[PDB]
Amino acid sequence: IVAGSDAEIGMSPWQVMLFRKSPQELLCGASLISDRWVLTAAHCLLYPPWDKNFTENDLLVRIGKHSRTRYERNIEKISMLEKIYIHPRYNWRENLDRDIALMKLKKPVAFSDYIHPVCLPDRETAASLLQAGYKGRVTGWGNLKEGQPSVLQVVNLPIVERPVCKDSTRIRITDNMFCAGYKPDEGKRGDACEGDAGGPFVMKSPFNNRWYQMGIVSWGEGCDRDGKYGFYTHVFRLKKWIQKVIDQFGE
Amino acid sequence: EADCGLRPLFEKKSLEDKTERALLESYIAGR
Ligand code: NA
Repeated sequence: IVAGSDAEIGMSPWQVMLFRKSPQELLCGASLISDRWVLTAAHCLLYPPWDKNFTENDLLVRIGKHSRTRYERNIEKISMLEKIYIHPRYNWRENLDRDIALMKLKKPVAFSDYIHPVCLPDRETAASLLQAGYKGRVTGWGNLKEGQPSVLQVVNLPIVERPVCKDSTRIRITDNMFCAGYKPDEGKRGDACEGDAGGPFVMKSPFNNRWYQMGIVSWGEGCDRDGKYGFYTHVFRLKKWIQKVIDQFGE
Repeated sequence: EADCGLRPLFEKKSLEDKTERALLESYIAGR
């Protein structure tokens, strides 16, 4: 996260760190969506050009974390993975369309003041909140600039109009994507960066006062660059698949 | 899940985090 700040305690209880097991290394962010499902970006697990094909056996998640370099006894929970599910039409070769993945935890995780799921949007939440100038919040560890924090970082960013999103980049963008960030003329700065993918773009519904995850940190060109925007996987546009793996798989 | 999107340390204690009002404020600016 570029130009963000230290998260306060319990600010992002849905926050999940995704680790490679051996050698151990923090790969990506993720979010907890029930006691047993963790959401993340597909490119965090599967990226053929780099021969990356991480599976349930290769991966670990940590939940309830605040500090990347301090073991949070009686707070943080380490979880093993039952299975991993990557969206079938995840477009790794081109634009990372449908950059979404689901991971089932071996055993259900116990909720605390520090561990709590985020909500998934319905059509009414998407229709109302996915609008130009509306702010969402993005969280994660990893690069403070193009340099990796020990406290979880948080930044608020406005959704950008699709025409500006489209004209800003030569990448082909789909409806399964939206973009967020300040324009040059706005004074403010801020963007996700290397290490932040998989993390949640959340919004606080003014209707029921719950936080919803509307996006997943996906991609960008540089970090925090004038005239460029971060691009996020569009969660509601992929609910059909999300609901389907959750419904069909184990419970 | 039943109880999603509600933070035990914030919404539940009726407390606002340092920066969440900026979101609210931005949601009413779109008319
Ligand atoms: Na930018």
